[PDB]
Amino acid sequence: RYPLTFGW
Amino acid sequence: GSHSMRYFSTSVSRPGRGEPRFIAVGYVDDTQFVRFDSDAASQRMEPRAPWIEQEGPEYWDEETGKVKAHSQTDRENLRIALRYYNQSEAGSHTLQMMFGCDVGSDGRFLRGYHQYAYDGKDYIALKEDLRSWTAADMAAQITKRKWEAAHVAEQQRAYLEGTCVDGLRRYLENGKETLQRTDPPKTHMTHHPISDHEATLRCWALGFYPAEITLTWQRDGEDQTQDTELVETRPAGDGTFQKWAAVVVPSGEEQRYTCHVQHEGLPKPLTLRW
Amino acid sequence: MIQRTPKIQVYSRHPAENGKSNFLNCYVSGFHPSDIEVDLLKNGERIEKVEHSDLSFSKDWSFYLLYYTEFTPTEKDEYACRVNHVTLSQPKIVKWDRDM
Repeated sequence: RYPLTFGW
Repeated sequence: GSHSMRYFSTSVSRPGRGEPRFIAVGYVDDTQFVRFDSDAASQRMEPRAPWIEQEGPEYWDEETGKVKAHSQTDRENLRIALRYYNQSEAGSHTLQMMFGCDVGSDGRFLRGYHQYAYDGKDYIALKEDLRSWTAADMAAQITKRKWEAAHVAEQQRAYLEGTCVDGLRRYLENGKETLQRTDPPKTHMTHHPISDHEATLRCWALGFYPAEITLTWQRDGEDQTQDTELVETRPAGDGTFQKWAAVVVPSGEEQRYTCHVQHEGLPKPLTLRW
Repeated sequence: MIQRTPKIQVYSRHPAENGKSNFLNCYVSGFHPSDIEVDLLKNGERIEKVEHSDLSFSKDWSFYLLYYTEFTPTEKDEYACRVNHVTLSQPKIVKWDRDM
């Protein structure tokens, strides 16, 4: 189940 | 035994030639089961294994959203890292991400992973405790602060420990006949004269799963050190793997040599002689 | 930025048997960056029905790819793998040693 991701 | 789940995404910038190309692949153990290519026309997370096909429209929507959402953030991360490093917009850069969780024999949590690389080198990673980040450099430290102030950690930790292992448990059950099968290696030896006083012996291991395997050559029961040549374990292309070790042998001495293969799928480790 | 040159393996899926249809593979791995040019050759000729695995990479961030096509070996039919990459001054042609 694909992860959530965040801006750098 | 233990199992894993992993996601691998890679964005590459194509400056002057359009927008970056985002590619993401999903694996349970050594078995891919999903993909998302931004240069594809589906614009959706697609199945790459049989046992994931049985997932409903709800699942495919959710997963499609999260990968598509990622691809977008990444494309803006490539921009941010150009600013961070004062780099030229003329050069092409890569932004990799791996994410996943290891579990034990009965499906308990062992370890969680979420980490990044800019241009092939470590960028930012989540420490084993899923509580803190490690920054590779000064740039990555700006993003370490941002994720600290944002409290990204406590979100990743909850996901990894719960959703991620829960998902892995499920996949392992749906893909049971496959993801838990243990195919032993098909083993055999070859013989190649190189120059009348020397002949290569080559030990083979074929069609096995998982990929973890050990091939050991021996001269009178004495391990050889790199007079032998291993090749990197390679994918057969059908779910199974292959590998071979070789030794150069003084003609007439072939029989002093033994090959030793260890693999999960074996009852006892095999030994081969020419 | 920092570049790795790919390792190359050309081989068949199953133990080659002339007349018996099989699969030829070219495995490129441990390279970086990911832009790569790989061709399967049937007698010096680019094959047109060649597929590949989805871009993936290893623990050290290095990429790997499987290129493959169905084929029936014969006594005379020769097969090679041609690979180009930034790290290569010129295309590298790896011959399929049917019995390596």
